[PDB]
Amino acid sequence: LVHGGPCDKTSHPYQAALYTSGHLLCGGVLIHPLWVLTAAHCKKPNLQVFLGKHNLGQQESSQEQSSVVRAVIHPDYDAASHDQDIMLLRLARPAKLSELIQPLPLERDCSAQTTSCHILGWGKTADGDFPDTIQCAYIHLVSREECEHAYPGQITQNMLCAGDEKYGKDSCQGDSGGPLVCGDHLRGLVSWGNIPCGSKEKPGVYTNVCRYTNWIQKTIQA
Amino acid sequence: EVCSEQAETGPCRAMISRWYFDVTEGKCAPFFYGGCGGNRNNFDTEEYCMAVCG
Amino acid sequence: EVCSEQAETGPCR
Amino acid sequence: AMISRWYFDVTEGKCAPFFYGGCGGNRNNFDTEEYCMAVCGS
Repeated sequence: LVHGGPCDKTSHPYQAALYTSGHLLCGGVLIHPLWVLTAAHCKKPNLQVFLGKHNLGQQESSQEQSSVVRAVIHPDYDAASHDQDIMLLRLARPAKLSELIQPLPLERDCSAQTTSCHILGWGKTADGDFPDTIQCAYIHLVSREECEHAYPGQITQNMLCAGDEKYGKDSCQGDSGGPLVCGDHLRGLVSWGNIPCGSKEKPGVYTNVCRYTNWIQKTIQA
Repeated sequence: EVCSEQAETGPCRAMISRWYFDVTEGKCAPFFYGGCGGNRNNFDTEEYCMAVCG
Repeated sequence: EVCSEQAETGPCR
Repeated sequence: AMISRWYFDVTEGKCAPFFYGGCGGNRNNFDTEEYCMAVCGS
């Protein structure tokens, strides 16, 4: 995340970290005691999920780790176009909820009018560093028309744009699959955006979570 | 030539360990790929990168 | 009716 | 605080999760989906 700052320790109980071979790969979102949402392009064999973490560089008493036992990538995910960039991960046992581990409610209404949101993650910062402490930034949803003008021919109904014209606050590499949070609901997942990261000119593009209500619940119910 | 291209993360926001041939170094080196797009100077392993660009 | 009341996160949120 | 609770959403006809701060609010506030639907479900 670029042009943000450290989050408060208790403000992100739904944030997951996805690890592969001992290093951060992606973010993710606890949406149910058994299930983490992330971006489909984060798919890899034998991922580990960390919940309840704040600082990646130390062992934390609140943290909980689990192997992914089942990965369910959206069947219509199209990597060439970034369309339908969403994946469900089943944990090995239900997360034990606490002050620092809580599932985030999904946005069920694609017409929800809250446009004031925030993003968070352990991804690259403005000077190229990868932070140990999770970062946070407030940003706003961008209209679909402005979104499509930024990326002509690329924005589908399954994508949502958000950014910050004043400072360029934006997600960046390492943030994929983390949450776009609006009104205490999951509105999007970090997916793709401008190179270099920064939203002053072109906003970040997020998987439009409200479109996946029924796929998510169907997958969770076996 | 593919082996002279700059290492490109691409526009997706993952942190995937990959390898690219570095021309001045004369060998392959790690970089973090974003998960989509980029270019062909991007290999799963150091050996396969060196097998193609070495 | 309790069930028609808005969800209220309350002042400790 | 941020605590996941449940309330009956009249636009959906069923209970839904929301983040509760831990104090105050009103009585449309249940600790499980089952309890919510037992009180407010049709």
